[PDB]
Amino acid sequence: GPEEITADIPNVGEAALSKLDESGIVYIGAEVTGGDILVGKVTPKVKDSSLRVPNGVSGTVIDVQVFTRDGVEKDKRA
Amino acid sequence: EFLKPRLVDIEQVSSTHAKVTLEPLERGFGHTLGNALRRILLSSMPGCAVTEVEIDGVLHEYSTKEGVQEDILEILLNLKGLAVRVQGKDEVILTLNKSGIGPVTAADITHDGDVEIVKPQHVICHLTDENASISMRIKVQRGRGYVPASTRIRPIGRLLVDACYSPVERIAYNVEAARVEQRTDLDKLVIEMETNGTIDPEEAIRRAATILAEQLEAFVDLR
Amino acid sequence: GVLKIVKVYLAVKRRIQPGDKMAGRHGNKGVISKINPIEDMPYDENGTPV
Repeated sequence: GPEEITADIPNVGEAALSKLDESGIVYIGAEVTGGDILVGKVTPKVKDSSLRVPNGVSGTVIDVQVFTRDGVEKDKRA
Repeated sequence: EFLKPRLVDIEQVSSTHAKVTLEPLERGFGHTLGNALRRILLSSMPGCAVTEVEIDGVLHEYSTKEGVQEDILEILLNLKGLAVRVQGKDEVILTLNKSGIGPVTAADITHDGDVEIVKPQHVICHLTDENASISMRIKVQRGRGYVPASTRIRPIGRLLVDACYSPVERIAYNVEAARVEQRTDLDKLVIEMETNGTIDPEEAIRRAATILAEQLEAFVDLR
Repeated sequence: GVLKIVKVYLAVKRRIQPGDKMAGRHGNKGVISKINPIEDMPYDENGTPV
């Protein structure tokens, strides 16, 4: 099935998803460190395919861009 | 048997530049105390530094604010150089509100009784629009040394500023012959200190001597 | 086959540290070995350290 981008990721605590919004995309200006989830994505098997910050790449989120295919319901963040 | 030094003169050349004279000194003691005090003054003097900023409508430093000449990064760098002396507490929150065209300087910070701005002319930013207005909450903490924000162990919009707590900027010392009552072998130590204006030079000298004596207490009774 | 793309831009301040490579314009390159404290660095008669 299609991959879903959402804030509902299994096997992760709510603290690890505090920097995400309702859509599951990191807030602008959030201070992130290695291992932090930027975009929550679940691939059906569901498995955790969320985009995570590379290790030791602690930085600030300064921009987020969303590209949506035609005929696809764009999320509230989009 | 040794002639102990005294503080004999404090020449306040400017608000941030002073000279302290220690006299009399025995042979060799001038340079010993000079170097010890120089190292302790350069490394261990406490001061107040800006550690956190909260600007309304700003999420991170890598952004612009409409009507403001500088980037948020440059405003934060300017605030890092803000020299403040806080009285009676180790942490204070200052408020800065400004509107209209003109330089937003340290004099525009909302006056607080326990806080003193040594240099009111310090420029923080520039407002270039008539309708532009800037509002920020500046956190000032007391500390010593250099504490980078990255190493410090918070909502979005609270910007961490690297803290350089040291108020001392430059230390030089000179050992010169001092005309003693009869002896010609004694000397005097002139310590020239340039600071940010937030520490009293006599307070700095006494603080450095106290640190050195406390560090020597271990050796005074070795075991 | 691409339903959605989310691009996140991460901005990091890299501060100078031992192991970083410095150079002039004359071919004089090197690697920083130590971040010396200010009171340990050589200084002139006016107290100004290098």
